[PDB]
Amino acid sequence: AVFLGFLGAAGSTMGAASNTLTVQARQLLSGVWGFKQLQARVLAIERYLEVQQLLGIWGCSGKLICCTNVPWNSTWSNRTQEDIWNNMTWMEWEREIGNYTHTIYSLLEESQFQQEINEKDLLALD
Amino acid sequence: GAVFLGFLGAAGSTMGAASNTLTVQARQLLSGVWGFKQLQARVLAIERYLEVQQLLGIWGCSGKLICCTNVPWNSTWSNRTQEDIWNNMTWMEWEREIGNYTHTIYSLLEESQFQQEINEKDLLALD
Amino acid sequence: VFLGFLGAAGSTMGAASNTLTVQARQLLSGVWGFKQLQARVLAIERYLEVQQLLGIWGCSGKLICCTNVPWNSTWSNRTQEDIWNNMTWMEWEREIGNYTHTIYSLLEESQFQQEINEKDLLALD
Amino acid sequence: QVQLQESGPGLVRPSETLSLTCTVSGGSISDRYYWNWIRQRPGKPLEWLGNIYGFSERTYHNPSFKSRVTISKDTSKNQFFLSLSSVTAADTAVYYCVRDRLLEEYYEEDYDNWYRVFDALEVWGRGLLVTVSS
Amino acid sequence: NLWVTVYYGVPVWKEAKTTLFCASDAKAYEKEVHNVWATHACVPTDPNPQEMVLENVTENFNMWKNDMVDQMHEDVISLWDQSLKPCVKLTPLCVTLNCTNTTVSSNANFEEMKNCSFNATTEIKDKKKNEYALFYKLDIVPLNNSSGKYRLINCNTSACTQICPKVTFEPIPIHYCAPAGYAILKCNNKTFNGTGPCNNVSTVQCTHGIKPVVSTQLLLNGSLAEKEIIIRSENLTNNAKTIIVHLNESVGIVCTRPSNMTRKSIRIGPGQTFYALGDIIGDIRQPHCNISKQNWNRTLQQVGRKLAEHFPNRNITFNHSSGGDLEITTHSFNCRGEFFYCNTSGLFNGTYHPNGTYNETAVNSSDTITLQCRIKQIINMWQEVGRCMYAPPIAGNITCNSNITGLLLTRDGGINQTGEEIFRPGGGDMRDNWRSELYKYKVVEIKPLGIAPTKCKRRVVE
Amino acid sequence: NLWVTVYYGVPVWKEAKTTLFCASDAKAYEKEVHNVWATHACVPTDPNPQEMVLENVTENFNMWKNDMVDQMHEDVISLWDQSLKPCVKLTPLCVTLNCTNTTVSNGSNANFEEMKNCSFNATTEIKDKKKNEYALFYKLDIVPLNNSSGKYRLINCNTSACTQICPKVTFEPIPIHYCAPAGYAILKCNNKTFNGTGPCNNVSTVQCTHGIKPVVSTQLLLNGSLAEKEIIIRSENLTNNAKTIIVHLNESVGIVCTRPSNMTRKSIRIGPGQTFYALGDIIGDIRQPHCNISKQNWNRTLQQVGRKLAEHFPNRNITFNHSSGGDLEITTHSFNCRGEFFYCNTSGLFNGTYHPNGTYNETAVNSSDTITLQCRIKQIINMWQEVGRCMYAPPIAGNITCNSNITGLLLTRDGGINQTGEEIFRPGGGDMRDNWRSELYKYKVVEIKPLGIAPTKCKRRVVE
Amino acid sequence: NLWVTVYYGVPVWKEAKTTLFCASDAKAYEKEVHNVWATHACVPTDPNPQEMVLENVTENFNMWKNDMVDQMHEDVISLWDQSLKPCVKLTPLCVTLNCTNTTVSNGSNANFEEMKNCSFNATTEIKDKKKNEYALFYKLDIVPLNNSSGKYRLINCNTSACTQICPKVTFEPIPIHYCAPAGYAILKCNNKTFNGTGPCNNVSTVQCTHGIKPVVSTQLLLNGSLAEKEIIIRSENLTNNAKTIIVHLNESVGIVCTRPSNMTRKSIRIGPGQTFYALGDIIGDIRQPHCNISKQNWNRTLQQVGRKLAEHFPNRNITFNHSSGGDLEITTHSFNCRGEFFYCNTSGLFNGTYHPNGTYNETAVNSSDTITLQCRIKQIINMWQEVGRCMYAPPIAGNITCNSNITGLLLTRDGGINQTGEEIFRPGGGDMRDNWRSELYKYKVVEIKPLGIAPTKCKRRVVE
Amino acid sequence: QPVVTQSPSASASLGASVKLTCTLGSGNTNYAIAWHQQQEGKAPRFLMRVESGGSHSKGDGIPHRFSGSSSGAERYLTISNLQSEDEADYFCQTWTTGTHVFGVGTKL
Ligand SMILES: *[C@@H]1O[C@H](CO)[C@@H](O)[C@H](O)[C@H]1NC(C)=O
Ligand SMILES: *[C@@H]1O[C@H](CO)[C@@H](O)[C@H](O)[C@H]1NC(C)=O
Repeated sequence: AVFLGFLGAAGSTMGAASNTLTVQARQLLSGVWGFKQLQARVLAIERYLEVQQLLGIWGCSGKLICCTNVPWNSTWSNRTQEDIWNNMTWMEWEREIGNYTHTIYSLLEESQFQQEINEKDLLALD
Repeated sequence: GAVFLGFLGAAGSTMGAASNTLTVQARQLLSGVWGFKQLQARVLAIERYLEVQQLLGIWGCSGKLICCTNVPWNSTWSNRTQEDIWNNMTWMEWEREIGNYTHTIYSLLEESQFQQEINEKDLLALD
Repeated sequence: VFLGFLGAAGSTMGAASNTLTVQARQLLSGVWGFKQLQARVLAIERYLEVQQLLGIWGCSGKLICCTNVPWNSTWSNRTQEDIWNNMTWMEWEREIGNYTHTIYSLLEESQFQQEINEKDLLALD
Repeated sequence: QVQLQESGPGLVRPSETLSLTCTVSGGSISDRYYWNWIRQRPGKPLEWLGNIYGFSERTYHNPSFKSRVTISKDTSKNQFFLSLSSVTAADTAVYYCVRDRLLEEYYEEDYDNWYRVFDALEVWGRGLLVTVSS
Repeated sequence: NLWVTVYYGVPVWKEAKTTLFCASDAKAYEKEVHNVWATHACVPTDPNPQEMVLENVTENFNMWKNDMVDQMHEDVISLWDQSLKPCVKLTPLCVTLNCTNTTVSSNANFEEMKNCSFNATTEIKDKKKNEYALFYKLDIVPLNNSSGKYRLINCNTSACTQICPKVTFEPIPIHYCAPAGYAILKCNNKTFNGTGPCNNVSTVQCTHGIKPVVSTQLLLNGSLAEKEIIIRSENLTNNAKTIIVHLNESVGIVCTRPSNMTRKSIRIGPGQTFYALGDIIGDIRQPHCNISKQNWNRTLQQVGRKLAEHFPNRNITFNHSSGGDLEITTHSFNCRGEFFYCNTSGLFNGTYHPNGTYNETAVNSSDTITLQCRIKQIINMWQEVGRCMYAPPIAGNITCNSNITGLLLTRDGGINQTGEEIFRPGGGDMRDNWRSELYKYKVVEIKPLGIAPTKCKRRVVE
Repeated sequence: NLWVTVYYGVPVWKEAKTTLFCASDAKAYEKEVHNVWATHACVPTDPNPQEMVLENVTENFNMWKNDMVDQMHEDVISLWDQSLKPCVKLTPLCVTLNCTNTTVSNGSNANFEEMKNCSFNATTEIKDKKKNEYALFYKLDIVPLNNSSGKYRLINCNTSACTQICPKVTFEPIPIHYCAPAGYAILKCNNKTFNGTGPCNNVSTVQCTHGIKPVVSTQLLLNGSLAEKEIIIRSENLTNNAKTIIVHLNESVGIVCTRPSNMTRKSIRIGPGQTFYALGDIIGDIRQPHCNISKQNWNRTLQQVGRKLAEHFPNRNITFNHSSGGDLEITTHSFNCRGEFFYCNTSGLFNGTYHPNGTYNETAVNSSDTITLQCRIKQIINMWQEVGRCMYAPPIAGNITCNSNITGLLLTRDGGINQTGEEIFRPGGGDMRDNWRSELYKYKVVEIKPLGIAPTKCKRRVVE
Repeated sequence: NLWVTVYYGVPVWKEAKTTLFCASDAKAYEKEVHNVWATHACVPTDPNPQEMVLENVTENFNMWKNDMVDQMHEDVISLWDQSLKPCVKLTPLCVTLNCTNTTVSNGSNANFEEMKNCSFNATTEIKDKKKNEYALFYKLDIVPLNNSSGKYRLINCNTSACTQICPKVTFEPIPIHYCAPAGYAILKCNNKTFNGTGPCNNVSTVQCTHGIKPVVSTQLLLNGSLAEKEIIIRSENLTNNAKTIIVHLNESVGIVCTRPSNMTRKSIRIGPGQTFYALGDIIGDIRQPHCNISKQNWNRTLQQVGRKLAEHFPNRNITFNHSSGGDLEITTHSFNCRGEFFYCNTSGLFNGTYHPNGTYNETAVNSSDTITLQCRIKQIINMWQEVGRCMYAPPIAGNITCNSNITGLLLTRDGGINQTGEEIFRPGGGDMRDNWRSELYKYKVVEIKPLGIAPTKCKRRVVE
Repeated sequence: QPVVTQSPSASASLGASVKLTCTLGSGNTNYAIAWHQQQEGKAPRFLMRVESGGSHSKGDGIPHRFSGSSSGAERYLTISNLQSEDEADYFCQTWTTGTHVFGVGTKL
């Protein structure tokens, strides 16, 4: 499309939201009032770089959808894929697994760092 | 070839010759009363580098300086042959002629790129 | 992974090779308002200056990446065994500080050379 | 320069009071600020009796003595007087009328009410032989 | 055998607080720094702003704890001080005044302005020259008991500066907009009060044009409701909190100050000057306000209808303010740079009975409520005596036309009283003037990171 | 079959306007906040800056609509206002002055009527006490209050309250660099015969500008840059007589002078914590401040500029006439000299006429002859051509001598419609940006666009 | 055959300087702008900060050339100037004062000559009218008012415009943490016997500093951080007499004292819209301030300090003496208590000598004895030893009291060249920055360079 | 009212130089003085004015042989080249703002 619809399809299910990832990242990053305007610009830079830093360390530097080697844990949820992508939206899913986000974020760093070290050994055999 | 030239070097050179000196410009990017102006100037250089890098990020050319795409060129944008493009004009004339159609072209690279990844995950979901 | 910022600084050369992710996490983390504003913008400049160098070298997200330039024996006469298990990162950057500019420039030329010939290879079909 | 000439009843046979006069030659009394009066009796040191101002009419009579001295301003014809009431036989003295020096320092009691600091006695001139006897 | 994947750019948000920058159309490139609101620095938004109505989503709202209302208040104090710093201070003006009976070239209504003569400083410091100026009765106190001299009211609390004539504080609409990575949510239910769930939430880049208007009892030239009269309150049972009433039908107000008074330039020192009232050409006529009887009766009729459900089987009566200080007792507004403090006694002069007939054919048409009031040109604003302002006069008569938007009501609620419920007006806080405008907005932060289990696995090279 | 490719770091630029920061040289790190221009915060540029000489490229320059000089103005008003906030104000000086003739000791009766001895009421440190004090004031700074009165008052009292230049700071024209931020470049032209508008065949890119010194003047440019090839006449519209004409000279004309009086600085206290410095007395005789211009060096410059004006105005008689008159600010050559503001009538400079045909050998004019210029001192200065804020100049406490060079002239034309034949050019400081537009005429800030797209035969590789 | 590889996130650092930001716990969300140090804007650090010990690392430290201390000193100038601008000034107060002996009611004839009952003319709420008033001022704040005077005036009338401290805001020493942005690290030494210069064998990194409180003092450092192992002597050059010596004790000595009197807080109005506060009256008996220090506590402390200097000064006799004298600002121990500025004559503290051989056991000294230190109150203060500052401390109703430790001493040495044998140590506040030097002696700011290069046996793969 | 004391008489030889003094005594000694001369009858004369720092203020017809100095609470007056007509009574007085106290003087 031609994007420009911010936070579109928020009420749609997660499966139907797989094609609705373009319109979010495009909008980001793009005297009493001057000081507040200057504070507005630097805040957006910090918000954009914080997300970008997490993408880089996870290996998903430019990939919108990327797969990882860590496995999901049944303690977090038991819901089947049919009831995940066709029954409930993105807003509720983040709320449900909100406590475990800190533990999950740590697991991403360890596995990706493991992919660098063993690949170096493989590339050192010739 | 001629990589150790100055900033904006070979600006008046041909299109093909300028392709070999694309590194000199990239290095120079991101290089009281005066304090506020310097702070504004220091801030202003940040999104200027960030706005351009956002476009390369969504096109898949996050780190590649020279990269191909899958969108097809349209003859209505430019008809002249490749021999006369790379060896008879500078970068000044090329952007000016297609300056009308810049906004249209920016749209197609997005649609192709998001198409290139949703079909990729289906390939990776077969095993 | 339980180690932290600047950990194993006094350790050996290769011991810190497996302790690189912890530092990168720490990066990018009214009289006081102006100084805090100046503090934040300076931290952004420090992070982007590093990220620009890794971007042009082709190691956009790689933590350890091999290159194609050859190491010069004039820069260092010590062997790999006497380098990787005898000293720390303090003294290493101290001794090669004279040749940092040359290595940065040579690596820039080689990376650009790696792309121009690659494009011609893709034009054969 | 200025000149001071004094005239009046120097010889007073009936002792009831005393009135004196000092004509001023040159600078007008109204201008040039302060003017003074000085007594001098034959045998005891000279004393100061009172003060008169030129512009604002602020009379600084001698605080040691009570209301026994009066000064006229007489700015119309360049003149100033002296009158002392109930003269005593011990008040036989020679009088000197004085003009003061110009040290322009003005203090302030109330809003738009200024006065100059006192100054050293400058000019002085002649005298009158007075013998108050009865 | 599910694995972990990361989706970037997901439509999930979390509430947060952040700063906002102004925005307004560059209608007037001229008038250098003339606008007090400083719309020159405000970026134009869009000739056609992008809108996206969201479906299948419900989000809670609470305007009472909204950070935007506080942030808007945090600005207007700073804009006023910025525009008043390069202006002359009226410290030397606080001298002895000699006022008397006003001479005109109506013997009970002309005692509002006094002809005063005060000592003034000419172009040189030492010399002083007699000058005369006209001051209202409200701005002078009689210094000492049984005296013929007066003094300004603000010479014993703080130094007073004046609003420079070069700047005009007319309410130009402005837009408050959030930075990138942040969005605001707009509700669309026409019967939605301050707190509750919204079933038609829509996102917007930033809010519509908002006119900063200072008022105490009546809201002017504001937005209009769609469906019906909406009454919003944090706690209905609590009588100590104010009640805001929004009107979907506007009633015309015409307030004028008929007099042609010369604007005299007066000097009070080297480079120090202000402007005062010169003289009166004609008859002394007090200012008045025009309110239609039928329009106001119809407005007061329907507001008691909806107020009956929040207080069932209770009689509803309208009464005037309690009294006290003039700042909150009367209805204060602005008209071409002139401040008005107007007694609203003729408006709140009724009682609503739920049972009866109230057809409009019985009320005679073309009837006007006249609101007798006066001009106060020295104003303490924000209900704290820390700052002072001096409004210069405008030559000739002035008039203003506006349409009333909302009502600011307070409930007494007698503990021993049953049946009749007494409602009185009150400007308990000035933030309520903007809470009625930002009742359909909320600042929220965007989190574009999302994870979910799936069957895909990252390929590894061998 | 052609496909689109994306190129990064391409040399493509687009015109844009931006802000610039200061830059200077580490000449001296001493002194305490003495510099008004505040070069302490100005970052040093480079001991040997990087310049690249571009070629194959032609760029259009239009400096008459340039944001460089307009932004450079916005700094000067900010620097001057910033350095005068912690300074005393001359409000108590608005008092009655008992002025008369000056007195000279034993040791000219038509030359001493310039400075008037004046006495006034002066409040001391305790406020509520006044003592008489005296100072020497210039004729131009006093208005005689009332008709047929011997009492004067300050001219600037009734206009606006205005402050004093603090002696702790100095405002000598140190050269300063304004340097573009990252991603923005400044284009420098190199054609010697390039006037205000036109294409440039030797456009060269630089990181940022060279040394530009802020000098304030109205009629003659002082200590400026010199041209390379010849004299260039520049105007926005030569046919329009209301627009000033800037002339750049490649030959430097040296002007050297001084004010010949040794005057002691006297400190006078006017209130609690407020003190100002005024003229104390005069030692020796009273002599008017004069300035020298060499005769041989002057018309040799004026004949060359006379010839160049003949090309733009063919077969017209060229003459130079003195200023029309009016206010003192623009009628006289106003400049600065160790903090003292001078005002010299240039009636002895623009007097002659130019004939295209004839002889103009130098040996006809005798050497070692200098033109004297009468200069008057005024320490109550209002500038920016508006009645705003003062800049009170303190005494020098000695005898200042300053040596300068004339760089260019700011000429205006009468443009008589009915008049035919002779062309009259008169100097005029209509606007003061032209004092600085002669230094930024070859400069233009541009924005870099590092994105480029073009079709090619290469194709993206898609996994299967 | 070896190739160059790139490592990211390497632990290597390089010394540099940078700007920091404040940080403190949000203990009190109330008290709007009541804190001068502006702790509200400071971000809370951490309930449990990250302190981590590095191993096998040696780093040199030198706080005599540290930018950490210099930034702190520049801040305190800005923090004070920010909170004093929205306050009334004492310019209208500078009028003639009629001061007379203080009258005491029925209920010491050589000790009451400290306060004077001064009367003056003050402007009421209307400028034209004036009404007499009375106030109490200390003898140190008045001068004989030059010639022809039987009356007094304020001390700083003829120096600068003198301001007042607002009573709505308080400047108690709330500890603050100075913290570095991302990519900047602060190192912390941990050797217990580390003097001013030398490598540290127990360097440990930290996010930023611990609680540091700004305390203004001249001779004795109050309520500071105690040493760990023993008393350490810090000096840039021991042999140089002109440089101060900082003594850091590991044991604290309790100093407590009061200003025993009830002062009525009288509100007086000067000018339109300005009110300042002064001492109202006396209720009871006038008694001078006095500060007590335990005999055994102070005598024991000086013995270890004397013998610690014995190693640095072998074969020399060490004695302690009072201040040289002169100006009251540095010859006395000036400290803070509730907002009233004190000036304690420290002469009986340095009332002894130390010998290398002898007996100094605690049983000889009689306990429960103390040294009384005479002090004088000065409510008009010029700070930072510059001619343009005032901080008028308003009186506080009722008597005040304080409780603080003794942590550091500032010592100076005579060092007579001809003098041999005995040497004399005297207290003196040579530099104001020395007070913060005792809390920033183990801290250093450093950059992080996450780029590292080294040869390796791996080669970058090229696709074919 | 500052009170000044002085020696009742002074002894000196003819043709020498006299050193006349008068002592100042008060709570505040900062008040300045001004010397005078009293001849036999007719009218006494005003000579010069003293201030802090030895500010000589010889007004009317005073030669340069009448120098003076101050030393604490007592001020020194130096007279050179004495003549037969130089013998008279010299008075030192204070000003304040009223109550001119004058001086006892010394007769030679
Ligand atoms: C008020 O007076 C002004 C000034 O003379 C005049 O122009 C104007 O017409 C008058 N207004 C009326 C209503 O007469
Ligand atoms: C001028 O005045 C100064 C200052 O008093 C003095 O030193 C100097 O000798 C005088 N004469 C000359 C010729 O400079």
